Amino acid sequence: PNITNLCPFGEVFNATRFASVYAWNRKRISNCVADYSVLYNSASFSTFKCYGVSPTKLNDLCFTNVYADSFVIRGDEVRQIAPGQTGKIADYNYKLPDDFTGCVIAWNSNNLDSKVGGNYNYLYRLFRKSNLKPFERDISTEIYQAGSTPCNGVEGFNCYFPLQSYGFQPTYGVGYQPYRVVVLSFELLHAPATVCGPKKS
Amino acid sequence: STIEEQAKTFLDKFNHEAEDLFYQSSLASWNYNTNITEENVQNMNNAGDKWSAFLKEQSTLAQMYPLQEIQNLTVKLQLQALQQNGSSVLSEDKSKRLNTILNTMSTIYSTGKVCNPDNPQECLLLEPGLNEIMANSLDYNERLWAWESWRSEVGKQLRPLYEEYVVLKNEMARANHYEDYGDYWRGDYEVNGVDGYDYSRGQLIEDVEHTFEEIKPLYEHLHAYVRAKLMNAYPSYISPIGCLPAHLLGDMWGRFWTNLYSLTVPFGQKPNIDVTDAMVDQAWDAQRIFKEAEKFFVSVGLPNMTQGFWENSMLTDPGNVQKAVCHPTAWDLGKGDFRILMCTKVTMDDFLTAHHEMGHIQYDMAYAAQPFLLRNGANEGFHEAVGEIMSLSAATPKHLKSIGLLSPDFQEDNETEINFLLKQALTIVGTLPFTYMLEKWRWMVFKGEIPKDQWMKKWWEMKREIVGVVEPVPHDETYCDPASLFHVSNDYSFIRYYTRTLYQFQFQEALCQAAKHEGPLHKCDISNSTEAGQKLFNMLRLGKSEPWTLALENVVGAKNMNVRPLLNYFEPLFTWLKDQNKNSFVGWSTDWSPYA
Ligand SMILES: *[C@@H]1O[C@H](CO)[C@@H](O)[C@H](O)[C@H]1NC(C)=O
Ligand SMILES: *[C@@H]1O[C@H](CO)[C@@H](O)[C@H](O)[C@H]1NC(C)=O
Ligand SMILES: *[C@@H]1O[C@H](CO)[C@@H](O)[C@H](O)[C@H]1NC(C)=O
Ligand SMILES: *[C@@H]1O[C@H](CO)[C@@H](O)[C@H](O)[C@H]1NC(C)=O
Ligand SMILES: *[C@@H]1O[C@H](CO)[C@@H](O)[C@H](O)[C@H]1NC(C)=O
Repeated sequence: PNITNLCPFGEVFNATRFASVYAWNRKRISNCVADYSVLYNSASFSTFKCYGVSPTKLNDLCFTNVYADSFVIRGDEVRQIAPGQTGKIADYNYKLPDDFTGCVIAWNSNNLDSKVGGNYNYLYRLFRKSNLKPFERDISTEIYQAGSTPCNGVEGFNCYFPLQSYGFQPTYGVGYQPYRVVVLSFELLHAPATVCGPKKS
Repeated sequence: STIEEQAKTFLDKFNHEAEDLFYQSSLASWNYNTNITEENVQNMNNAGDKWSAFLKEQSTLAQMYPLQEIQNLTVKLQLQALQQNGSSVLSEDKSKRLNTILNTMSTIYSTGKVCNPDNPQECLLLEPGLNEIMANSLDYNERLWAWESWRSEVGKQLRPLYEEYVVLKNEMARANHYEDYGDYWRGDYEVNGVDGYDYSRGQLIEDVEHTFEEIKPLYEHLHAYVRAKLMNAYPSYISPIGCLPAHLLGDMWGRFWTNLYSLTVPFGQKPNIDVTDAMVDQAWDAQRIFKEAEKFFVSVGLPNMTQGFWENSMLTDPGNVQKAVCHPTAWDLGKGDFRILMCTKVTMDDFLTAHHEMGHIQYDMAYAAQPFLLRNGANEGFHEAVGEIMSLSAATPKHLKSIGLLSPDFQEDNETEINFLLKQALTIVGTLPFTYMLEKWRWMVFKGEIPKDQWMKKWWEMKREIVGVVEPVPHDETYCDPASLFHVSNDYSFIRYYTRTLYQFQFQEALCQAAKHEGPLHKCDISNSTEAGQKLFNMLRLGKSEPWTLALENVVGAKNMNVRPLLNYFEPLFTWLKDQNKNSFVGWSTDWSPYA
């Protein structure tokens, strides 16, 4: 048949403003056809790792649920967004499971997200009592109690605000420039699968 | 639960906020320096005041974490720089007076003019002025006039100011549990808490003397040869036995003897290395200069420059109205932003300066993975020595013939090496007695061994004893002659230049033994050898995370500063000078024989 009603990957990838990594957006994708080969053929993506598939298996295998998680990080912790890594974003902001079956897509966004006075709107969580579970989200702004003394909500010598701002100025070096990262999760449940690759007529 | 986890969280918070505010301050300073505008001055003042207030607040919070419960040495190294009270230990009145004193030192030193007494019609500043007449003119009387005029004016301006400065700095150091402010300057070389590698700050004044007592015969032969050669331009003014008059040394303070090379060249008929006419005939550019420097760096195995460096550096005079400070400065703004501010001409000296500043940039990029407190040289001499390695390597005929700049059939015989080593001596071993004397005088002044009424007598006595220079006319305590230099008037430590000049030859000998160069050290090029680059990068990458003794031992195998590579570098020049001074009076006694 003809191919129409594709998945809105252009809604996710080409968005005007992405979310920060402490409050990453998660979008459920279902009941549509997705062209991953179009994403691979685009040379603009500086980082494209897939951890349980190849783009050929992306085209040839149908899936039930596709979750697109989007956030902005720096270039240095792009390698942190991976299964089994240990690091500040991976511990306190966005944890991937060890048996992850999906793709991690990252590209530089210095020409959109950076501004000359500093884009302080992109936050990240610096301190947390415990590490996150895989795909956990925590938008709480609880004051981190690093010592035995109670915080009672106020700032102190051992009570710190857990969120810190990225600078994101255009004169930053590579590794400090903002990188928009989209993470796709593929999994199979006990449900009728509906998302699958395009068909050559 | 414990102290160390709280200290580590506090250090992480300080690292992130300090990187942000330090990037703001460094960007404001860059925008001031490449673009002289009063709005940029106000912006740079506001950024510096914000960073200073932030550093004072985090220094206040750092005292709550005691050091003696911390077992991790990196946490101790990051926290000791925060726990220093600095000038904040004084009262507000005394701190404000000290800051005002430092500012008026800066404004008095910056605003000196060279107008003739009874002829005030026209004159310039120091930089278009005193440098030209002191460097290029061969006349005795006008050099004496410029020397006496500048030193008398800045002495009468700066004499009581320096006395209040030394009193206030001694009070600030004694309040900060140091013995004196000279002892506070020696705190940069202090290493504690590492057994075997401990280096007391009182051992530095032993090691400097122990190295200088083996410098001294070479400097005596160099001084004897210079004094013998200077008779040709000044026949009656100087004596064959006594010391040199001060205003004949080709520099306003005698710090660098580089300008005396044209008067004291051994073989003027030999074609010396110039590579400037050949550079301009090949039609080079500043971009070509820095690209050839970057090609030299990747031959050793160092990583190349970022694209932001090429798009953000100012390598050429920007235009008509956009005035800038033309001094060569390498800039590490942090967060991967590295850039060079140095105006260029088609010159061999600008090529070597580009190598120097790119070496400083590579040293800054090397410790980028370190936390913010450890993003510094292991001591104050390392960061200046790493550029001098590149300056020594790029000046060799082997590197110039490799890049196609020098003629391929240029013959490197004996005379063309001796006259180059003499220029390197006038650059390097000439600054050693002046540097050691000046820092010894400052250490004795800050210690309190010299009263007010004996400053100039002891200074000129140690100049005659160590440097072998007599004053042209007698001077008294109404002047303050050493304070005429930039570094002493602007509260800079000056012992960095001695340690730079020994660490550069220790590093050069280590890398040339790593690069398997079988020839002499002065002809050695450390280019094209990855095995030298890895040894270099292993100490470049440490930053302040390791003691400077351990980082030194990583490359040269010795955990103390050593002087033998400097001696064996100048070994053919030393043998030629020993065979030259067969009949001249080698060395000197302290004397007033040329001028009483
Ligand atoms: C995003 O924008 C580019 C350029 O306009 C376009 O070619 C592309 O199809 C858009 N969508 C995706 C998913 O890349
Ligand atoms: C340099 O300063 C002048 C002073 O107003 C300003 O107009 C100019 O834009 C500045 N240059 C740059 C590159 O910003
Ligand atoms: C000091 O702390 C850092 C950061 O936690 C750690 O990597 C390092 O191993 C510690 N050093 C020692 C000697 O425990
Ligand atoms: C630096 O060197 C690498 C490897 O040689 C190269 O891929 C890169 O393009 C170079 N970058 C610049 C700015 O020369
Ligand atoms: C360094 O290696 C390059 C690559 O072969 C060569 O062109 C150059 O002449 C070498 N330099 C020296 C000094 O041998």
